[PDB]
Amino acid sequence: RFASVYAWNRKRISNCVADYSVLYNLAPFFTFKCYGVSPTKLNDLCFTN
Amino acid sequence: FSRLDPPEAEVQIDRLITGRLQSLQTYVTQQLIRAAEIRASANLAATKM
Repeated sequence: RFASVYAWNRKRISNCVADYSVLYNLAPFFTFKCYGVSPTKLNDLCFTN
Repeated sequence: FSRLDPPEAEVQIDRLITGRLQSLQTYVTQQLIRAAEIRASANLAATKM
């Protein structure tokens, strides 16, 4: 179940190892447009929050 | 270059390099005028000596 668009939810994620190769193995995606960073170099950075 | 896609990266550094390029161009542009001023002072100093 996902939250409705009028009252959505947050989920604070911290203190792990983030791998984004598991993201592409879900479905044929409608879009993957990204603004600040690149999808290919996502697995070579460390994030504050 | 650790975070951007190779299609957008040369556009971004294209918009980044030319600012410092014109900065160095303006630096040498004032340097030529300053060198001309001290040259005009140095010819007067040589005439006085």
